[PDB]
Amino acid sequence: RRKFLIDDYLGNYEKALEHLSEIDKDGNVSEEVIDYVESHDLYKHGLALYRYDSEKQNVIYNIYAKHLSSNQMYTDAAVAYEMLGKLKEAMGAYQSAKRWREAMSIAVQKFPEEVESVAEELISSLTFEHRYVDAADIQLEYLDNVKEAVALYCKAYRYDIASLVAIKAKKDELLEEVVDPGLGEGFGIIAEL
Amino acid sequence: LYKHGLALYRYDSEKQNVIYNIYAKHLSSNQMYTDAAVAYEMLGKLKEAMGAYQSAKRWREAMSIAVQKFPEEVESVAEELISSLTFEHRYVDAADIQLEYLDNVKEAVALYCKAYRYDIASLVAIKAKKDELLEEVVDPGLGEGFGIIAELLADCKGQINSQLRRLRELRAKKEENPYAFYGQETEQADDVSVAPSETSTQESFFTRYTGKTGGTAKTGASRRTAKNKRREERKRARGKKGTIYEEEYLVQSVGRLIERLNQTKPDAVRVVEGLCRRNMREQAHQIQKNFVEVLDLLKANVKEIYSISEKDRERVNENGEVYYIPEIPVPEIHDFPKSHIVD
Repeated sequence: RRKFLIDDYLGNYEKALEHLSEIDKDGNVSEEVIDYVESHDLYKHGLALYRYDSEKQNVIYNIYAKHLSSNQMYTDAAVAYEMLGKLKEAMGAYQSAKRWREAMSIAVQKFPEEVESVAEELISSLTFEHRYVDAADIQLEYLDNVKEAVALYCKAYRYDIASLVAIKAKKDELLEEVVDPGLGEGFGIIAEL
Repeated sequence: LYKHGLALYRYDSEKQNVIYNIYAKHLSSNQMYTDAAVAYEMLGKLKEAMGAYQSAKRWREAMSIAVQKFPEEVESVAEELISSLTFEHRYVDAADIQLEYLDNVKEAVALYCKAYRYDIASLVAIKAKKDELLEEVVDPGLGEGFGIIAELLADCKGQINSQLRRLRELRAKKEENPYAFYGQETEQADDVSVAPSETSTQESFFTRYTGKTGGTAKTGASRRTAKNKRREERKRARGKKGTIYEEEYLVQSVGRLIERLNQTKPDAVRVVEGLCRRNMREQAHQIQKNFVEVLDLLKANVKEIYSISEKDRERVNENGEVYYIPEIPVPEIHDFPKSHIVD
């Protein structure tokens, strides 16, 4: 305790934490340590110190994931929840990271009830992201709409795989429906630019 | 003749069909296959279109017209194209065909192992609706890809360690002799094995040699009896490094290094995240740590890694002038977007 206080007064936060952790030999982590690291944002030393205790290391994983999800960045939160599970939070981090495939795999392997709602959220993201390639992919494979998938194919300037998808639904009308109109629009926009 | 048939017969939609057919035949006879593939289809015959697509790398449209015309051999054509894709190193297309056209997805997972994309690998695995398929086909695949990338990064780590030395000797079989007035000595793809100047690279082929320097061996001052640039002072008491090495050899070695590092960086981070997701944080840490170590080793050395394009002619000086041509003709490294969880 004296060593922790000494390292606090000089501001030596890392020393304070690496000497406070050792006060208790129990497998149950303390709450002073988590309060300190939350107040000072030094979880890096938490995971640089507890490479031994898996359970307490996972506690630090949890708090770090919360911190990263809060402040800026998201795939960190998801890959950290990967150990803790944190199912809904993991899904949220993945879909806020625009990582459709991993989140939807977790959904179909865990939640057979919200499989398409997350697909709706991902298609909204990709339409806002203007990433019509994965938008078309999740539309055809998960939303199961060949017409909309080909529409996104034309949006992303893709026609060859659009022809693939039109063939896949045994629908050659799609060319006269979207593909030929899409190519006409492409000609228009290239002329405009 | 087609030149007399593309001027006066230029706008005869029916005659121009045969004109384009013969032009496509001639262009195929000109060892070209892409424009020939696009030119083989005004008439409306699509078997020739598939035949040209075989050599035109337009797989998808070939399989499409095949299944529209002869859907019985489509699996055979898919296998025939997977053969090339395995040869031509485009494993992702073969994996997509295997998982979509063909029945099995595990072989597509294996081809995913050849491209380092574990997100889609697990996606197409859980497409079979079983989480044990992870440990069945992608977790072993992830371990294998981990081993492959780890060994490749070990090779690159050895490369950066060796190039930091004057003799380039930090591996098992790399060594160069002092005062050898020629010899590029880059007989390996990644400079893993190099023989002395009197044995290595005496052939006329110098892979990844010219595309790293803005100069050549054409000495305008007639020095070295027009030998390869920067071979004058190959002593081991130089005291410093950079443009005093075999400058072309040094920059081509480091250009291969930076190319490997940059190309692996997306794959490297992909594998790092894949290993992190599989509760084996320790190897993700190890891979990222080795990656950051080699990056840090390269960070302080490009400041001296330098070669001069067309001003070196038996130069007595070690580094030549201070800095004449910029750091763009010589190789340069990029930053690394590390994760935050393996630390």
